[PDB]
Amino acid sequence: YRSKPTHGIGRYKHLVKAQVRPINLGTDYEYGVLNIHLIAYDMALAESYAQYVHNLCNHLAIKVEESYAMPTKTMEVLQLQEQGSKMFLDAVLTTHERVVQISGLSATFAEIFLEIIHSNLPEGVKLSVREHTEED
Amino acid sequence: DCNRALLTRLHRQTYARLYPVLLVKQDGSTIHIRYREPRRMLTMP
Amino acid sequence: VARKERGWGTVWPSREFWHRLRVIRTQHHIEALVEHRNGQVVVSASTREWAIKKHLYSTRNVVACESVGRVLAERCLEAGINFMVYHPTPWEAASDSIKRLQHAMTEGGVVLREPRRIYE
Amino acid sequence: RRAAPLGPMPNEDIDVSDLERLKKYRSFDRYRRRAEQEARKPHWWRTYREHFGEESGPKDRVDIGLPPPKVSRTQQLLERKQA
Amino acid sequence: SPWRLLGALCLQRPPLVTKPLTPLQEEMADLLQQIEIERSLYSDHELRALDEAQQLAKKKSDLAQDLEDMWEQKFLHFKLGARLTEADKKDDRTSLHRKLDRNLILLVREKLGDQDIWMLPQSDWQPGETLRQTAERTLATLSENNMEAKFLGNAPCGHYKFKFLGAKVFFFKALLLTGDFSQAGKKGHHVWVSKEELGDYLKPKYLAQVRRFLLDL
Amino acid sequence: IPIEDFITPVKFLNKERQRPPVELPFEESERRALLLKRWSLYKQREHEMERSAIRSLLEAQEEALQELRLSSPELHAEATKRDPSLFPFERQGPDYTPP
RNA sequence: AAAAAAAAAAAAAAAAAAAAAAAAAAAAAA
Repeated sequence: YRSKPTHGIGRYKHLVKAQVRPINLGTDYEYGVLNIHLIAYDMALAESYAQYVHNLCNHLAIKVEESYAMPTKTMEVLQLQEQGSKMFLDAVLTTHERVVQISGLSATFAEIFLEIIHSNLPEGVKLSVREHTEED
Repeated sequence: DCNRALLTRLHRQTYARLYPVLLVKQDGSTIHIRYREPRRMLTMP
Repeated sequence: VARKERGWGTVWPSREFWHRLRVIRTQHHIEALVEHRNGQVVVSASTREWAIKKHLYSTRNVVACESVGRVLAERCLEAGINFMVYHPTPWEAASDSIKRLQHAMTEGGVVLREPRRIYE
Repeated sequence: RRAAPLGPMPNEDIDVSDLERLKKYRSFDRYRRRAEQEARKPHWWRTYREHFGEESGPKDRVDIGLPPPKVSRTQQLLERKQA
Repeated sequence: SPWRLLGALCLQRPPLVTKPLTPLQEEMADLLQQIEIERSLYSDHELRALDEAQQLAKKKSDLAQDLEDMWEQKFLHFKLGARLTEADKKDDRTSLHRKLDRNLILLVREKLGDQDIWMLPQSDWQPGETLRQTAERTLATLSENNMEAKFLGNAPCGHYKFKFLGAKVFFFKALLLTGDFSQAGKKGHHVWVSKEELGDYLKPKYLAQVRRFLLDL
Repeated sequence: IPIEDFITPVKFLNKERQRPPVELPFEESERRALLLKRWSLYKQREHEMERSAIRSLLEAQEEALQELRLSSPELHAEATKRDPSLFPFERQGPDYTPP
């Protein structure tokens, strides 16, 4: 009640707000909107390392925005048969891809990050650093 | 640290039998693919 | 015949009771209390109390919740109070530690669900 | 006509600038706890406690006791630890 | 207060092939093997194995084995590259092909006019140059090799000062993609060394702290 | 234009009959449980040592960069910026048998 | 000037998060 010392006690909504550019200043240098593509043949492997990434970022205070799985790519591999000369034979594979997006960075946290990233890389796992623009 | 995230099972609720497979791409390198066919090995040309 | 506190009902939990079971579960220790609406805790069973602490193992366990339960139960009949109300949380009420808490109190001889008022 | 807050205003301490970087309680529970913590301090505004007869509030206790049993700290701490 | 400017570089070789497992990681491995193949739903191989194992008996009273044996022999017939290219030589600290499992680093041997220097490779950067430029330049020029190395940042790893004059040694990290080493028998002593050896070979207290920002793995 | 692979395929519907039994003695249960607890302890020490490792690393960063600014201001103008060389950073994980 | 009060209140292990192991050395090493 406006005239009281206590006005605004209940007031909250500034507290919860329920309602892109990299900033490069060359000194405090914020390079944001970064895309980590985790690509591998094994689902369990992919999901595991993805998990590890996401959690790592959660602990490092670096803020993750979007963690999502990109479309799987189905490979058909044709192998030469020696008996029939130009005769082909076949075997099937699948490539899985996960993505973890970080909204903020500084030079020192990149230097630091990449280290733990490729240090802790699993066997049969391939890694990618990119920028936010891609098309699904 | 290579063994960090290497230890897992597939967490989906309903799924096929997954069997360890050795996979040779064209390097001389080998990978472990967990794949439904019991076959010990497969190799790409 | 006394007065309960009817009311609130905007908020939680219902503060209508003479006596309430208040179970506070820390990552370390289970502490189950008996409360009066004056905010004063009447009879309490805590794991940090050397008495139970020294008799059994692994403070956080289901075993320990049951424990603290029976402890508070006998301590209840000692206090003489047979009645206190318990308001679990929906996700808590379903959990085991609290199921068997409630059994420890039931078999203690203590009733939850305070008897109704007289000419309320 | 606006008045001036007397002492602390409850939520003033946390920074509204950059809410994303502030930690949250994602738990109903944590909230409940911190809440009751705030329910147990002496606020400068009319409160439940004030009207509802906390029974004299703070009392300086006239204590006619049997003086406390004297035992040693570190001894019991160790013994317990070993047990 | 004159400052002496010396660039420097931490040269990181990628660990190539994975390490075998801790006994506990192995017990956990087998454990997850069991539990995973436990919740397993059928198999195409196991369907055609068990259904035919049961059906051939009822064509008897009134395949999977083929494939199993074919694959057994086809895997056994095959042979693989060895896991140790270091210890069969067991000698070379100077081979860039030495350690497959761990991360490796370059050291160099120099005896200068007034000094005896065991050198984690160092550079001299002129006041106009950027630390970056001299890092790379001195890298490609010093070792007489064609080196593809992807650096991480424009920011440095770690800094160690020696003040006589006063002077700075600035260490950067270069992540090695593919090196080509020309004149593999050149006299200048380049020691490609693991973490444990980076402990031993290092005299200085400036280089004793590079194993502090190193990746221990 | 999103399509996930998360759904459970139609191939897996009626073949459900293949894996009904699972049974453990108190022994397998006990073994696996011990193994689990121990594994928790282990992983915890692992995350801890990881954290102190990267932390100490970051302290090498602290001492370094602060030393660089205390020495040359031109050097904290140079190296505090992030270079274009980081954009398409790509790295491949290790394999089982070397080429 | 001694676990991330005289024993307590982040962390880790059942589509990605999110929500049923521990503690200065013999008042007088920043």
